[PDB]
Amino acid sequence: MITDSLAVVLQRRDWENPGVTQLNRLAAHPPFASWRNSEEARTDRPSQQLRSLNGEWRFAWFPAPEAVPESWLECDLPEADTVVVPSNWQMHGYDAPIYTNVTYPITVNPPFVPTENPTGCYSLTFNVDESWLQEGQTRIIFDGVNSAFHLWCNGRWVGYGQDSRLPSEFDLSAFLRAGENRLAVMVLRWSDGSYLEDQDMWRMSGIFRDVSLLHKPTTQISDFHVATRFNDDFSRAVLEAEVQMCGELRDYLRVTVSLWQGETQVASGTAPFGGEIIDERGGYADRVTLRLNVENPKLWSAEIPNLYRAVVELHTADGTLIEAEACDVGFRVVRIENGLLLLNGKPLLIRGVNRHEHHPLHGQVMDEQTMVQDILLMKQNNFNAVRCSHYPNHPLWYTLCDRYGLYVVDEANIETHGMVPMNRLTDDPRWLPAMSERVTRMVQRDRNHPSVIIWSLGNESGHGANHDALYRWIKSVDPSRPVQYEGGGADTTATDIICPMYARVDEDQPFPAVPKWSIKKWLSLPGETRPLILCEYAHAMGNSLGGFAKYWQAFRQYPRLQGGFVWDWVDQSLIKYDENGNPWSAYGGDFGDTPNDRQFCMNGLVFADRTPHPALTEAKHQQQFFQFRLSGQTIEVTSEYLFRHSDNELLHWMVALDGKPLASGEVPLDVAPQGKQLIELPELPQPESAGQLWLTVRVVQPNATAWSEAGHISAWQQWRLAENLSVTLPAASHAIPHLTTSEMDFCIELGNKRWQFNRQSGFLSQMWIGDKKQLLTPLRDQFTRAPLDNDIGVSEATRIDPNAWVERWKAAGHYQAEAALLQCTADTLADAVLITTAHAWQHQGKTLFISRKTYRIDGSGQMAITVDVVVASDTPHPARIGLNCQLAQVAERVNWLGLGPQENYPDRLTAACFDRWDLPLSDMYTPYVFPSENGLRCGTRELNYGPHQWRGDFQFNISRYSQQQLMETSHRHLLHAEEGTWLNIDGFHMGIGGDDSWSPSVSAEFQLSAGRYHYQLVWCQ
Amino acid sequence: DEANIETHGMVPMNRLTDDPRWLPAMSERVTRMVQRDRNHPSVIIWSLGNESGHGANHDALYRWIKSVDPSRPVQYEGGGADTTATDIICPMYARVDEDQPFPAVPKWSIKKWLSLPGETRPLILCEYAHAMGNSLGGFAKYWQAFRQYPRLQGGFVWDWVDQSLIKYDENGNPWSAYGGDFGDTPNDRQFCMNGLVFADRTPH
Amino acid sequence: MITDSLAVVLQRRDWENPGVTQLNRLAAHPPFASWRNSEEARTDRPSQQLRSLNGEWRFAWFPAPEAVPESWLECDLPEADTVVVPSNWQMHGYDAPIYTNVTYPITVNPPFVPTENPTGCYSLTFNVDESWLQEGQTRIIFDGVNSAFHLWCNGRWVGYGQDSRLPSEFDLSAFLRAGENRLAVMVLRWSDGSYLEDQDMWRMS
Ligand SMILES: OC[C@H]1O[C@@H](SCCc2ccccc2)[C@H](O)[C@@H](O)[C@H]1O
Ligand SMILES: OC[C@H]1O[C@@H](SCCc2ccccc2)[C@H](O)[C@@H](O)[C@H]1O
Ligand SMILES: [Mg+2]
Ligand SMILES: [Mg+2]
Ligand SMILES: [Mg+2]
Ligand SMILES: [Mg+2]
Ligand code: NA
Ligand code: NA
Ligand code: NA
Ligand code: NA
Repeated sequence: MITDSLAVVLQRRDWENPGVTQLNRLAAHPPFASWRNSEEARTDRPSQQLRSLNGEWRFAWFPAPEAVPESWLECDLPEADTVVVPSNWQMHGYDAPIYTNVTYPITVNPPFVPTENPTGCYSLTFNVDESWLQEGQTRIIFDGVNSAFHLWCNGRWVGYGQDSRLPSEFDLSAFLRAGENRLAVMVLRWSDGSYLEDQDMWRMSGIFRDVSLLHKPTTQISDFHVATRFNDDFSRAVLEAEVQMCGELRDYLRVTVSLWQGETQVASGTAPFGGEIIDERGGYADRVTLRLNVENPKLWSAEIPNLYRAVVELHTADGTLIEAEACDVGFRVVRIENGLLLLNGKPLLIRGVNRHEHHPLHGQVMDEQTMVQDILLMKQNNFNAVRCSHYPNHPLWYTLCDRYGLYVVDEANIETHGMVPMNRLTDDPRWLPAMSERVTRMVQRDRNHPSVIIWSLGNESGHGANHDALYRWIKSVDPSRPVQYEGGGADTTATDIICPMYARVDEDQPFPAVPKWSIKKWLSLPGETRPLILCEYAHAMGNSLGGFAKYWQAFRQYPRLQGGFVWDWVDQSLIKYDENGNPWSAYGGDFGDTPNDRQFCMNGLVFADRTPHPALTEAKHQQQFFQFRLSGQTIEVTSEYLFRHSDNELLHWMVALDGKPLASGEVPLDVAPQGKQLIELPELPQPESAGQLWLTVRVVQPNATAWSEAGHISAWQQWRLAENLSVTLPAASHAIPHLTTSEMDFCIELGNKRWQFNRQSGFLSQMWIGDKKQLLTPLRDQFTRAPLDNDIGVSEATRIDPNAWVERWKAAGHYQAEAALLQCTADTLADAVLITTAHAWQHQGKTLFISRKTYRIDGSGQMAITVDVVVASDTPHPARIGLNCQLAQVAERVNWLGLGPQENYPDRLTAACFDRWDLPLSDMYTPYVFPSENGLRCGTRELNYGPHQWRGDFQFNISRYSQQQLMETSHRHLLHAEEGTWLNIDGFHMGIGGDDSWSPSVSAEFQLSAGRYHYQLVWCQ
Repeated sequence: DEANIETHGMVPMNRLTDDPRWLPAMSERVTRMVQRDRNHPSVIIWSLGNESGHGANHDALYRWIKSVDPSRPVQYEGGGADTTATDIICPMYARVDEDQPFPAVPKWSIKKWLSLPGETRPLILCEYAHAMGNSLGGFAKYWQAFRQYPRLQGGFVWDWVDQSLIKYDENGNPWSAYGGDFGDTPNDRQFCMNGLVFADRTPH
Repeated sequence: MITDSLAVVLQRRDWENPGVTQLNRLAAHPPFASWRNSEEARTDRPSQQLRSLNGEWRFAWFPAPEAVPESWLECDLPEADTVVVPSNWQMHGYDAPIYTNVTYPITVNPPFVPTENPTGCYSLTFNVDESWLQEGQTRIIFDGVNSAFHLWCNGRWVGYGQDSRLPSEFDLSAFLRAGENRLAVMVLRWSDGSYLEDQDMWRMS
């Protein structure tokens, strides 16, 4: 067999030819199991005709396709290892995974790939029983192979495939023999299809989804479509089922479509083959259309995922079953009328998130347990929609979104971000066959899923004529779903929905030829009528989602702003091992990949092991389905559910005075969809004790659901009630602190306590309790923070981005400005000691900051610090204005009265509640993989740590890591706990931003721009 | 200018053109025509082909042409001459006053067709007045209607020249042959000769 | 050259695969003449860089692609006649032209064509001056070939084409040698493209 050899098969070079995307590959279709029993098809029991080939395969790695020896087609190589399939081979140490965002990981010369094309040679030896070979068709299904592959069965060449994210099927019935069979798969890392697969993710390769064998009869169901059509009030539905057969037509062949609600049968129909006349030549003799009438169907939504079970039986006229197929059916209609995306007649508000298929140990191989873990965490955090970014997912994902209830945007595997210009391939008709396959085979696979409500043409591919053609193709074959597409400025003719990426709420971004308007402006542009759903917004890179409440204020206010998809769900960090076998989270660059985009792979709301970032609580609160308004004693509760009554909800309210509770109660919620309920509170307590009174309400789900435990909190809100200002005089103690002045220091002693102020630096250098020194570093002003990912942007040491906040802070010298003592005085009062200092921060003769402090140690041992800071108006605005010190104490728990429990920032504090919080010190540090400023708690009135107590109204963070160490360390596993405890206490702190992470995104009301700042602290014990 | 797509023989007529596995083959035939001929001023209308039913591949290729070349209308007859893949209602052999109510692809009369509810496009007959032999009776009825109605903008007579071939009998005398005269079987006999002129371009 | 042989090129059977409509064919474009003088381009005088290959070619008819001998790729067959190109071979008495309106002239089984697929083997021997080979690109333009064809230049496989009514262009600059060149074109009567070419006319090739 010369034509089966590697020298002949590889000479054509099908992976460098966009005109050849497949050879001998079967047609795309919904997932089949080929049940030969209709009751087994109804109850979804596993079919004996669908056989999984997952498990241990033989694997050999090669640097090029030409390096594979000819003997591999007949027998296993001696150097072949045994790997588990599905896997990526970069996760088993054969070459390195590459992380790159925009730049292609190969030389851009389409359609050519490098000759150094890493090649994975898979082989499997397996037995086929002889009953499969006597009759029928046996196909092999590769659910996903990255990137391209040739297939051999028993040394004979079967076919070729591309499009890594959709299933490739090949007929093997002329290739298999009885008994022992060998199956050789040669997987290439790069192909012509890699130019269409430039998604921002780790570039891996291999057989990364399931491999299976399917045995079908000779006359078989080749395709089936379900479509639901409704009347005006959704009380009568028509399930239109279109079944296609292949094989030889017989007049005794029948098709029965039965519809089941659990165990009871709702509708049924039967028909012989032969469609209606559609043109001059007749109709389809090999197709049927069955129309089933359903009276009062239970409608599918993400709130209530009502599913039916449709069973399609191919059988003869006397009644013997040939084949059964089945799919879950949800009755739902998605349409855009009058500029609004409607589901079942109601306007959606998309609480969405982008989700890559990522596992930190297995790369891009997804199992069911991680998918179920993601869906539960999404619904417990008030998400109702997922965008498949940016490729079709594993087929089980759509089934689980049908079952639990999530809207799905299904997206074609087309991204050519790296091209210059971005539409170089998508405006070329020579690439229209390759692009069409990626769209048409997605729609043919996934059109029956009720959770898929929107088709997407891909991501970031410019706007070419191939998008307009593929837009119109989908609208022809599937009118039941809108089509969206972002590229070319988000409002082209190839989209039903304006879908911008990272457009801001109020700020325009006038880029040439693709401007990102503000989303409020974008709706009102002349001639613009479509709804706006952000396909990516609120870039969650590290310590981010500042200003997330501004989006959700705008989403609720404007009807045609129907929400969006947060970028993104999970960090794409991988696991490496250092030297002791200790795992650590790796990002781009850590595998020797070059060039790479470093930490832009980690943008998740959860870590790669699915533990939450603190920004997930902010997303949960802003996306909550109950809105609250307080007016006196009355709470109105507005439901934002569209379809369900609040039948698993009770409102729990509490009133507390500076953290200690005074009154509480529980009210059951009975609120209609989009309705209101007035909750009259009782006569709330009116304590004459000083302090702010706080009302907190919570919506608790008493019963467990499919996706939540009992007692799940789904919504909350807090308000300030009446305040009593403290007019009580301090207790006049009779002791007096004693001031001692040397030429080195001022020394103030009172009882066992002692304070020392260095007269050359001007700072409080040491404090004593008895004979224990309390400080390791003096109490100094701090105007900087360890920069966030939003502060850094796309700036690195080679390419400075001069607009980024960290580059403006470095160029202004904020990180290296030195304090210069201007004056220092110490005075004894009638009841206190008064220390007054003044410092200037200068960089190259330019005074950046001036801080004037006042230390007042009274007879009670309290030290009242008042700080007045002047900031030069021409320097960039400082990241913080506050104090830091390194305490000598390492206590185990941190106690504070303020906003919490989780870390919060001035533009990310709406989810935090004011209460008395008590956490261990390890919970006060957020372990971001790229270390930065973290752990801040805002709105704090009291902080307790060890013997110390601080009072005022301040922001703090408290950790074992200095801001200097967090700035200079690239990974969190390289952080070492310092001696003692670093405390930062800020009067004022800049917002964190997070509209995007590559331009300055901190809005002007969260910048420290006032020029003069004042704050007060009381240090005591 | 008309793309080289006709699948008249298929049952049903859109069996290939509603199949996305044939969309790469159909797109090449359309996109390479437009890339060759878009600079000619005499080309005023693109045509997606002839007699291929109406599938989703026509709608995609319609929208492709409107994107790359907005300067020319696109017409397409298949699927009943008034589908979403045509800018112009272009029926084949629709009569002036008589309806032909075929199931799912009716040929209305051209006066009725313009006035159907929601219909706004112009009507240009892509084939009319079939000139097979001694024919073109009632040709004046079309041209009375073309001049009377503004949205009836004429049409294309089928067709210009007879497709007869030359054979030689026994003395070397040439004679005009039609379908069947070469041993071809099955064939459609004299339906190849529909011209207004003979094959040597002398007039009927 | 095993991969240039007829046993390897024809084993793929590109004419029964609607996913393969061309191999190594250049992009479509408006008609070019490549004038090296702008006044000659303005007055539409004939370009010396556009060379017609019309004229007398060698032709051999075969009932099937499998019946073509391997020696045809290197030298002319002894039974080869001399035909004028452009022509249809049914007008020269090699098989019959078929007239059919609606019914396909083959069995309707897409994308498969009959194994009795009449095959016309064209060949041309021609001289290229060395100035074309020193610099630049030399392409061959087939303005129309009914129905599908494989192309060889000097025994090396160049490419494949379908769509009988539009031009097929192939880069030959890595295939031509100085002096005498041979160009072998194997034209098939039926292909997968014939299912898209069911116009009411004489079916020729
Ligand atoms: O999937 C869409 C993507 O868009 C790009 S914008 C390009 C800005 C950029 C370029 C190069 C390196 C880093 C950022 C974002 O960086 C990604 O995080 C993701 O949102
Ligand atoms: O190019 C479009 C063609 O349409 C067909 S209709 C089909 C009627 C028919 C069928 C079979 C044999 C004869 C006539 C005409 O016969 C042709 O002359 C030409 O107008
Ligand atoms: Mg290819
Ligand atoms: Mg991208
Ligand atoms: Mg082909
Ligand atoms: Mg016809
Ligand atoms: Na809204
Ligand atoms: Na990213
Ligand atoms: Na008129
Ligand atoms: Na005719």
